[PDB]
Amino acid sequence: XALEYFEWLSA
Amino acid sequence: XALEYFEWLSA
Amino acid sequence: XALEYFEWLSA
Amino acid sequence: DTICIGYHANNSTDTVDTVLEKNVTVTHSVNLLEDSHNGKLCRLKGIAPLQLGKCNIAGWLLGNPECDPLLPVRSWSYIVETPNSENGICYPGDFIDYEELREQLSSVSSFERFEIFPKESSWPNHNTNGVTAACSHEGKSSFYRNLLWLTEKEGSYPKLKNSYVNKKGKEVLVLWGIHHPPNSKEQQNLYQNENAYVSVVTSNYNRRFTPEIAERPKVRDQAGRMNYYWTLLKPGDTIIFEANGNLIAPMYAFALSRGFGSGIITSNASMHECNTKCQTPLGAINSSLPYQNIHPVTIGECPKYVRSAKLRMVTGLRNIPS
Amino acid sequence: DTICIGYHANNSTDTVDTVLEKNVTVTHSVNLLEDSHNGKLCRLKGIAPLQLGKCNIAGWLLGNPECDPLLPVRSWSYIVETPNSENGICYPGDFIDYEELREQLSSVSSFERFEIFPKESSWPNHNTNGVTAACSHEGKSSFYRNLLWLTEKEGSYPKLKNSYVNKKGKEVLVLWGIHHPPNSKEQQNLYQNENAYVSVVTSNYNRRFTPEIAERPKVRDQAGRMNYYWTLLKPGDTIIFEANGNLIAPMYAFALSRGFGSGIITSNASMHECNTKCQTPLGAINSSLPYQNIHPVTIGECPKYVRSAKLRMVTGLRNIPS
Amino acid sequence: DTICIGYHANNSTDTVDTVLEKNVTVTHSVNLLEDSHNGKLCRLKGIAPLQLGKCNIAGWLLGNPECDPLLPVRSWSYIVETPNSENGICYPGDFIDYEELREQLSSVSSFERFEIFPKESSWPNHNTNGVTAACSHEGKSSFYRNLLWLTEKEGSYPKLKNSYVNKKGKEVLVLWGIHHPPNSKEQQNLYQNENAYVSVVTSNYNRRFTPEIAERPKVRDQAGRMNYYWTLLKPGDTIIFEANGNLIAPMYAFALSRGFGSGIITSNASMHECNTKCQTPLGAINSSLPYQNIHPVTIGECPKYVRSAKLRMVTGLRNIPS
Amino acid sequence: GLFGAIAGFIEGGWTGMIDGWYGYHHQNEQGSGYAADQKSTQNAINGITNKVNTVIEKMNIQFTAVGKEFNKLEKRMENLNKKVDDGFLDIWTYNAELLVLLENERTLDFHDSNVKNLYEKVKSQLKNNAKEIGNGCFEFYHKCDNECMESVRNGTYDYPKYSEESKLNRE
Amino acid sequence: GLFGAIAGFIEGGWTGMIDGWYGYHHQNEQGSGYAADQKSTQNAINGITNKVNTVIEKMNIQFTAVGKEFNKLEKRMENLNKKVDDGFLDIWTYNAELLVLLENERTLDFHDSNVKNLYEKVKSQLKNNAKEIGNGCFEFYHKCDNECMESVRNGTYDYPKYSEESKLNRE
Amino acid sequence: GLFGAIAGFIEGGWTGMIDGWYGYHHQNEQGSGYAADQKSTQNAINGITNKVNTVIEKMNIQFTAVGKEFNKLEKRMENLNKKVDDGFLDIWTYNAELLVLLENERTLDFHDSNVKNLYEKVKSQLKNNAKEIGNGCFEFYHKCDNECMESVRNGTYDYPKYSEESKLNRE
Ligand SMILES: *[C@@H]1O[C@H](CO)[C@@H](O[C@@H]2O[C@H](CO)[C@@H](O)[C@H](O)[C@H]2NC(C)=O)[C@H](O)[C@H]1NC(C)=O
Ligand SMILES: *[C@@H]1O[C@H](CO)[C@@H](O[C@@H]2O[C@H](CO)[C@@H](O)[C@H](O)[C@H]2NC(C)=O)[C@H](O)[C@H]1NC(C)=O
Ligand SMILES: *[C@@H]1O[C@H](CO)[C@@H](O[C@@H]2O[C@H](CO)[C@@H](O)[C@H](O)[C@H]2NC(C)=O)[C@H](O)[C@H]1NC(C)=O
Ligand SMILES: *[C@@H]1O[C@H](CO)[C@@H](O)[C@H](O)[C@H]1NC(C)=O
Ligand SMILES: *[C@@H]1O[C@H](CO)[C@@H](O)[C@H](O)[C@H]1NC(C)=O
Ligand SMILES: *[C@@H]1O[C@H](CO)[C@@H](O)[C@H](O)[C@H]1NC(C)=O
Ligand SMILES: *[C@@H]1O[C@H](CO)[C@@H](O)[C@H](O)[C@H]1NC(C)=O
Ligand SMILES: *[C@@H]1O[C@H](CO)[C@@H](O)[C@H](O)[C@H]1NC(C)=O
Ligand SMILES: *[C@@H]1O[C@H](CO)[C@@H](O)[C@H](O)[C@H]1NC(C)=O
Ligand SMILES: [Cl-]
Repeated sequence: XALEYFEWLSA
Repeated sequence: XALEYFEWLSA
Repeated sequence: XALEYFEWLSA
Repeated sequence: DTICIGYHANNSTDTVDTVLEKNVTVTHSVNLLEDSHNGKLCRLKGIAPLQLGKCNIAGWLLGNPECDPLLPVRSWSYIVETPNSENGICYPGDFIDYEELREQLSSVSSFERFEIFPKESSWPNHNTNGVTAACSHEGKSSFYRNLLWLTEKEGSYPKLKNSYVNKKGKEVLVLWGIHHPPNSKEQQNLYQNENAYVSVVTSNYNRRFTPEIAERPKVRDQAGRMNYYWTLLKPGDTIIFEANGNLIAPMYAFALSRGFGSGIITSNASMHECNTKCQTPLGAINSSLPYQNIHPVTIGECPKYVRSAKLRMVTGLRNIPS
Repeated sequence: DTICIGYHANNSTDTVDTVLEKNVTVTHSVNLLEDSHNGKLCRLKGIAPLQLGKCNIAGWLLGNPECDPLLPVRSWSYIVETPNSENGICYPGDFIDYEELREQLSSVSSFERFEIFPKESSWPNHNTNGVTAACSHEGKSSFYRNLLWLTEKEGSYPKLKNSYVNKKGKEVLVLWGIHHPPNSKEQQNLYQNENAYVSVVTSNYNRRFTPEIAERPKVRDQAGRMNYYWTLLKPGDTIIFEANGNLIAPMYAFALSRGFGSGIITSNASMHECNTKCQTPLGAINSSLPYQNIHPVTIGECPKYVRSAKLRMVTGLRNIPS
Repeated sequence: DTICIGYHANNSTDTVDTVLEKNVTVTHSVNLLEDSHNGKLCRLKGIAPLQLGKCNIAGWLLGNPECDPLLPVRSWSYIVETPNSENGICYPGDFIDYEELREQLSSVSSFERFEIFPKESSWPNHNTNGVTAACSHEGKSSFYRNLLWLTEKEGSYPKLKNSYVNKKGKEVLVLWGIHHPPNSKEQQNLYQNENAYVSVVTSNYNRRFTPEIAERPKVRDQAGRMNYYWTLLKPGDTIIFEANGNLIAPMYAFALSRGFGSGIITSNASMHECNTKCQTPLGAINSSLPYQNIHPVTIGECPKYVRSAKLRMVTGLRNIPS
Repeated sequence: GLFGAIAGFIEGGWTGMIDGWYGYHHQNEQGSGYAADQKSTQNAINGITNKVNTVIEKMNIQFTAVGKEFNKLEKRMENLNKKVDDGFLDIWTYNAELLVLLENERTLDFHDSNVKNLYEKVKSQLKNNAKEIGNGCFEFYHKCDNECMESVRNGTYDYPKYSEESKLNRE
Repeated sequence: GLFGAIAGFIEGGWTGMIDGWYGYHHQNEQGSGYAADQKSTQNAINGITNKVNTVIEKMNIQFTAVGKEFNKLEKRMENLNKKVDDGFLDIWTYNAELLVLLENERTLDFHDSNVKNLYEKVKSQLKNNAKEIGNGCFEFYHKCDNECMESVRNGTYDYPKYSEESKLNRE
Repeated sequence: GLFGAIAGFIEGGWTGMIDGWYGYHHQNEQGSGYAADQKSTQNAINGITNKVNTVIEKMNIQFTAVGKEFNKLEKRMENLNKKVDDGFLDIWTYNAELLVLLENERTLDFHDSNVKNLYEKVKSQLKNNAKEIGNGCFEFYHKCDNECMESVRNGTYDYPKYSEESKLNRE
């Protein structure tokens, strides 16, 4: 699972 | 349930 | 059980 | 001029356990584990238990003469057997599916004892006066109050056929027995037919019974046996009895009502004028706390049983009066 | 000149509960509890269920004429009974070890219905045309499609002996019945022997059946009964039927394959063109979250059922836009 | 001049998992999960197991001739069946309530095999020399060591009646069988009565047995069957055998003692000179840690079985030697 | 404690503060005395009240639960039924004892945190107008009467108003 | 919170910081604006990602689980079977609700800790070249342009380079 | 960590401190070396010893537990019995893995707290007689010999005794 809350977070 | 340890505590 | 990691620890 | 920040202490000696440290004295705390009971059998939500006295379940249902008779109609919240039930099955034999009947009675809330087959009227041309010393009462030989030992009359045992239609609007619990003599001589002297049979049917029940003659080691001074059988006759349904020997006939049966939250417990305590929401075999608990360590058997609204000796939550602080 | 350290806020209205405080609004969160379903019966991993229509299990196995016939071979992922199964056992009596058969069918994945004992060929010198009004179809009296009421022919009922060797390479489910007339007159008029018997054996199964004649309260307008029996005949094994009356013979039997993850559910929903990994009696769930509160009965890969109305984990922060 | 505050590091490569971070290298740790065993069957608290060799439970109790005989008295801590038990029931048929007998034997600690009915002395006027090829030994036809095939002698089978009073002061386990021939010719040639019966009673046990003649698919080259029965005769009680045919009589029976913590396991391992407090089918564990992942079946004082591959608690610190 | 305050750099508690968990003691010319900080006390009570109630709420009422009986040929069913009673009891005894330990730890740490938060809330209000004399006390570089002490207690301390006098005494 | 920061001495959050959980706002002559501290944000995400995945991972897939049926003479077996279904459901409802509460508590405290750790990381970088004006801000005793602010943000602030100018303004 | 110390403003640990978990390194004219703070180390050991023992104690001994057998007409009972074995195993696998994760988290945070508490205990003893040079070290504004260092280590540091000399070097 990913916590992609902002695009710079990685995957 | 209430923790009425002092009277100024509220209920 | 004892965590005797050093001798000065007690038992 | 100075001001200081501090915290409360007091004279409390409460201790609690934590993960890192045992036996910490703190200022304020809450107990979650109820460990006290009142030693009494109590009413449950206002309804008294059914106490069977000197009988067990088997002895009350069959009508054992040693047990004091109950009022013809009873309502209860739970049933109490005493540990030393001396009066149960008095004529030896097997009670078939006894354990399933107990489980059925665990959700019954009420009974009405009624004469399903009036004594002197349902089995013409048969003797109904049979008794035995295994089921004695006041010294004299007697018999089950709810059943009837049908025997030969004037040297014959005619084939009988009787039936009962349930208009009680509740399940009726019918019990009967089957006798097994130890030798074919006594089989003839009692039922006059060596090839006897009994047949019992309802809409949904269907069983046939045959005498099985054999010498058996004496129990309660009897070399023969008596097996006991039951069924729950649904509202509107008919039970038919047909036999030419060996039938221990129903005389009294039980109309039954269903209920919730009931149970059977075995208990040494006595009934008192008290009421509770939770009953154990040791006594009544009040039910405010989430856990109890008094008994695993409970009736009613009860805390959860745990093996713990202590469950104390700290609410206040580490208590340092130094 | 100033620099400040701070934290994120936003327009989220998500709330979570903690130990010390309920109903905290936070910025980012994750739901762990699936509570939605699609209301449909769906394929499971690509395989359709077996829907029994107006029948229950008992009515499909015995061949009740009211239920629409199925294709001779079916494969399924789970079996669906409707709550209002009006068509089941149409001739009254007891289905022996019915509940264990259901449990067996819960791990079957496929059947092949086949004529184990061809009608006009397996019971010479016996009538096979018996029907009854309890099992009616289109108004006319009929009978089970999978069984055959063998009766007397030209005033005799000769002793029969037939057998089947299983070369299907799969368990074969054989069903038969035994008739119980209400009086010895009808026992003679149908099977011509009052002391009839039926014998059914395989390598490992062994049971003998005897007519038990007695008047019984009418059910579906019948004073007699018909009991039903079954066994699973292993690959390579032989089942032998021997009787001189009262046998309701097998005509069709089921070769069975085993499977995994199957089940029986009772459901009000309809089959749709859809696929799922998880099925409940209310509808299909997708199965990404760890918990579901939709139904305790599940087929396939499903979240774990819980009584909770809410399971929300906070990932972000206490949300303070003030 | 300087002083610094710091923390310990070292050369440990232990890793632990936490909630926020996996695979953290730390300085000091404790393993809670035992995953090692010794591959051997061991004594348990000083007491050796009962190894049944080539037999299973059924084959040891009936006295299968292929299995090596045991000493007449054995005591054990647990019973070991081998997975490939080729010797069990050698004459085909059903062992009645076999599974409940296994459960009884799971709390037995000791047996004493004894001649309850001496061979040449308990059945006068009957032949006791019957054997069969299904129960062969060293090539020759043989029979169960604990039972006896009673047959007709000089063209008659007189009604027998024998009984045993239990003065062993322990439960006695009595086993017997009932033969079922495939045709009434062999029924006559062996027991001379087509309407034979067997009766077995104690104070509390009561069952009657009837030959059921029918051709059956051959098993171990036998078209007839032999069923097997048992009861636990209480101290002081009497078991009576009565028959006029078809009885496979008891010759040897087992006085039994009860114990605690025993069990039956199926195991491929061998007995060694070793002792343990905990036994699994794979080998003995020592029992210091709270969890084990070696086997779900355990005898004795054992850790709790879990599916985990790793349970490591950190005691020291995050280990940063940089 | 985890936060260093209770039994830490504030060695002990006040039998003298009888009206709350967290508070103050002051000493000026008008006199001395204790007074509790109600805003932090009431927050703590609200949190622990919720903690205790949640512990009770997760435990459903236990409805009727009685034994069954079995005959002499139903031992396997009797042992299964015993295994189910023991298993659930094993688990609930474990759950209860563990939950209370874990919550007792967090409850003491929660108090320790609250004390320290109050201490730092005061320290940042006073800045250099006073000096930390250890043990959780401050000594003022100026005269602080009852009105001044009350301003510290209710979070309205006026730093510039005494900054000059404090600078002078601080020198 | 346990660490005093979020909803503590930093009363509220920034709708204006849209690119991270933790960060900075600056104000100098060249202008003002928000910027998030990616190193601490990415650490927090990595930890909470692991927390969430571990919560899902401990919950095995639930394979097929359907009712059984019993006849009218198998009530005891039907009640045992009901007791087993209810018992496991009691326990898993309890486990799930409790685990989420306990992790929600620790997750908020984990954020509160991260904010404070960042605040103290900045405070120790600046030392006396700036003054804590409360609410989580610092006022520089010198001119801090964009290059200076960027040095504070990425942990390379040069204390001696501005120490003189700061000493003077501090006087 | 939650408290900012271990792997925080004290970047790494000391292979050189071999006699305890928490301690000191000093550097004066007489020499340099490591010494561990036994009072805090022994407290930590006592707490973790109790934590580990409580984890073992809540797990009762597992007495004999073996399979049962069922005949071909007892599948429902065999599946119930399998459901009970799997259910208890599901729960205990879950309980064990979770308890260790949760305690591992708290055990690392407990160390991180202990380090910081020691650091703040030293900082408050020295006050302005020394300066925080980061990384968990202090530089004395005076000469601190072995007897002086030992007074800091065992909590008896005499601030007035060196206050003058420190004021001078601090200037
Ligand atoms: C738990 O702590 C309490 C409180 O210190 C202990 O009880 C005290 O024990 C001392 C030593 O005997 C007595 O002088 C006190 O009077 C006791 N207090 C009270 C209120 O009776 C207790 O012994 C400790 N128990 C354990 C197992 O550590
Ligand atoms: C839980 O918190 C939310 C957020 O404060 C509450 O919802 C708000 O309630 C107020 C009062 O009616 C409204 O003015 C807001 O518009 C609501 N927010 C939203 C997004 O609708 C909610 O009432 C709280 N619930 C409980 C039980 O405390
Ligand atoms: C868990 O952490 C350990 C320690 O860093 C890892 O083991 C090291 O891996 C590197 C990379 O291959 C090697 O250079 C080291 O020699 C390893 N240490 C030892 C003691 O062998 C391990 O790979 C990590 N595992 C996971 C899944 O992250
Ligand atoms: C604490 O002191 C009060 C007197 O103010 C007394 O009433 C109370 O009983 C004491 N508590 C205990 C536990 O002794
Ligand atoms: C009540 O019954 C128990 C049996 O469990 C017995 O040991 C106890 O002594 C009895 N109570 C009394 C007062 O005799
Ligand atoms: C938050 O604001 C954005 C606009 O940028 C909007 O798209 C989104 O729907 C809002 N979220 C909620 C929960 O209203
Ligand atoms: C489906 O069945 C349930 C019985 O559980 C019934 O109450 C419900 O009304 C049915 N659905 C519809 C749409 O009638
Ligand atoms: C750590 O170093 C010591 C040498 O002092 C050595 O004995 C020990 O084996 C080492 N530990 C590991 C895990 O390599
Ligand atoms: C022991 O038995 C297992 C059966 O579970 C078998 O697979 C295994 O190979 C056996 N061990 C050896 C050494 O053959
Ligand atoms: Cl925690």
